[PDB]
Amino acid sequence: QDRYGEYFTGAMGAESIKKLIENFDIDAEAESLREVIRSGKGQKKLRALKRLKVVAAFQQSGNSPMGMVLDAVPVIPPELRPMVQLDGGRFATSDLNDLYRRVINRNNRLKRLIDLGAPEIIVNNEKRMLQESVDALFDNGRRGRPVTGPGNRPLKSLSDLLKGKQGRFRQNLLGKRVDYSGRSVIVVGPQLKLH
Amino acid sequence: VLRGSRLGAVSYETDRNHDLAPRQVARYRTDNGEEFDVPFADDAEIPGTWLCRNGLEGTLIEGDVPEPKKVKPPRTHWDMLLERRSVEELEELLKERLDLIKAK
Amino acid sequence: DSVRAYLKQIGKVALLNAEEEVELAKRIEAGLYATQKLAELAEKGEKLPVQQRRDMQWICRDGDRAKNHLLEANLRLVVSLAKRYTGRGMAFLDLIQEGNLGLIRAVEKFDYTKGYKFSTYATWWIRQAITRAMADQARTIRIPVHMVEVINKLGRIQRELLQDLGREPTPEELAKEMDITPEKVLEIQQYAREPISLDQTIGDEGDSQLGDFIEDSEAVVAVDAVSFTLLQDQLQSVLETLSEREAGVVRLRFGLTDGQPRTLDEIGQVYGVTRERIRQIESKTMSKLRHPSRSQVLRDYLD
Amino acid sequence: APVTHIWYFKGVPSRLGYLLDLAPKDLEKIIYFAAYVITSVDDEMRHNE
Amino acid sequence: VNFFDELRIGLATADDIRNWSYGEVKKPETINYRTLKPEKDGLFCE
DNA sequence: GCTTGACAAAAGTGTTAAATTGTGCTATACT
DNA sequence: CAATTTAACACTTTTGTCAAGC
Repeated sequence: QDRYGEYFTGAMGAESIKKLIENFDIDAEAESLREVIRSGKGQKKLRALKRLKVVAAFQQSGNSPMGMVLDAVPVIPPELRPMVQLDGGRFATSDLNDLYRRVINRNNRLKRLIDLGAPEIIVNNEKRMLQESVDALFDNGRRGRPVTGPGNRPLKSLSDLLKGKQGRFRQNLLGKRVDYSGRSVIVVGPQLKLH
Repeated sequence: VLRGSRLGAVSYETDRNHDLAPRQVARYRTDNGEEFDVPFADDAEIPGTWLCRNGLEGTLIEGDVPEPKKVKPPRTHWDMLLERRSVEELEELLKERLDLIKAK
Repeated sequence: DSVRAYLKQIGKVALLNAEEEVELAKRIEAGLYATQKLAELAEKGEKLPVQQRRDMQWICRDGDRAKNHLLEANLRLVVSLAKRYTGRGMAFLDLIQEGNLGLIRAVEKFDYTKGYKFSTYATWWIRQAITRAMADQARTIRIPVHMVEVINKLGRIQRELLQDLGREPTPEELAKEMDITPEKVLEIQQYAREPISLDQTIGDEGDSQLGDFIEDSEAVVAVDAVSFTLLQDQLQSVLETLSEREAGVVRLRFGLTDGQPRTLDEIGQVYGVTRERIRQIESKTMSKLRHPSRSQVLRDYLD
Repeated sequence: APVTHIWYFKGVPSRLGYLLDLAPKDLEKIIYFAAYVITSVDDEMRHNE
Repeated sequence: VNFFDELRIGLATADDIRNWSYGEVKKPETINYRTLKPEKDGLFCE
């Protein structure tokens, strides 16, 4: 950088990825992979074919690939992650409104830390923390050992509400409890007609 | 087995648009150029600045200059250095440091 | 744990000796003065010579770089303090990161004329920064700092008194040491209780979580929801049994027509009669309705 | 600061890497601030001198 | 309603996320300890 | 069927005494 | 410690009320 900084640009972190994909041309990669497949006698054919599926998937439908980097994240409505006071005044709260809290904290500190111009050794660690917090918010455990918070149990992420046995894609198809219904033991009625 | 409640309560009233509260809409513009609308009651007293959806404290379009909303200035690193060093001492510090770089 | 990357990265800068700290602080101060000189002198022109301009800009850059280096070499101090306060509710690496923000303040205020080491001063700032951070961010339901301090004082006193007595004290025993009423400490204990996790499993198996079986007190009860409407009709039928002359006063008095109750005077805005006469009309209608001929029609809706 | 959506980093396959052509365990160092990467080289500008 | 013809799922850009929202969460607090009210700019802001 | 005089209880209006909340700073040395 | 919010209180204005009698 000191010797030659005017003729090259480098970066690190997700900002580098965003800058890399900003001016990335989708058509060139698709054509290169297609040509490699056409020259199939090379063993690279398999890897090129594997890549071409995703590359064409992004090449089609018009939608840009920059959606993989987030400049903003949504917040689920409160009542889907409610805070409820049980009988006796004890409060119960979902895990989500804690995960979001972390993302709100580390973000704000970053927005503070940048303002005073702290050294890169601190700002980059803050950025790493922010990205890790977001990753834990979306899919806790995809990084490695998941966050636990209180007790020694993992906190449920957003994905965990759609992934496991409990969720709106597994538990929803198992039916619902209904009103205007009852249950009772049976005895034999021999005098009854079939209907 | 155990029961609880949300932070609020429900209301059973029924009426619909047949009752109209007189309202008018104010217009705001933010720093980045986005524009927004806010319906207020005809009691008005509309504020000069409003926190819009995007999070920028936008300003009203009707007035040429909004409420000044003046605030005290921030405290910075020099301003706190000046609370412990006199300008006379800083002059001597500058002279002392200029002596070394001048040596070469 | 993946905090090891930070420990490695901060490990590439060596510690300062006693004589380097003063040099760095003095360089920072000189660079700040140089920057302020270049900023101020522009307000009235006063061109400086090119050599002096370049030398002063170099002084500015050297001061900034010395400040950065002083922060870099002292980042190692913050972790040794953060490791003490870990486990109280906030993350270890968050503790380190926000103690660093007290470290910058310590560098800002530290001076060499006092003849003391940088650590001696920076430790106080780091510790208070970590304390404030934990106080603000350690709980899902935020507790202001003074409340956190009084809660900590209660916990400290209760621990010793339990160690002595061998059992959990009654509120008055803690009050005798807090110099506040027993109900006050009982309220502080209520403020101290943390919320439980709504997603915790219930039933000794992974069948369901606690939230799946909370009965909502403020539910939309069907029988009431319809019942009210019936009353809102039945009452009308009774009011419609009167003459419009009588009915309007009641409909305006209690706000049935538009939902806003009206004072005796305001009803005269359309009726014209004085407030006392409106009261008399209200009394007449009020006595007519309460007569059994119309009471029985809707009496049992009160429950 | 921008943050990558984890679904496409740790996709198995990593759709992000397959798109922008970097292998897994390399984007991992890129994403989490463990290795620098050059985003632009001015070939014409450097060739000029 | 109920005239649905198809349901499609696709990538969401920052613009769509910013369009869905009614405002951003600027502070981490949720509810006040004393009055048990949602806080001014917290995760439970009204 | 209703106005007017006159009165007391209830409730707005503002001051301010008290309670609560936010914030900077503690200089042996400690990495 | 300063700043902010809550409440405790005195006064003013309004709301509700009784009787004369028109």
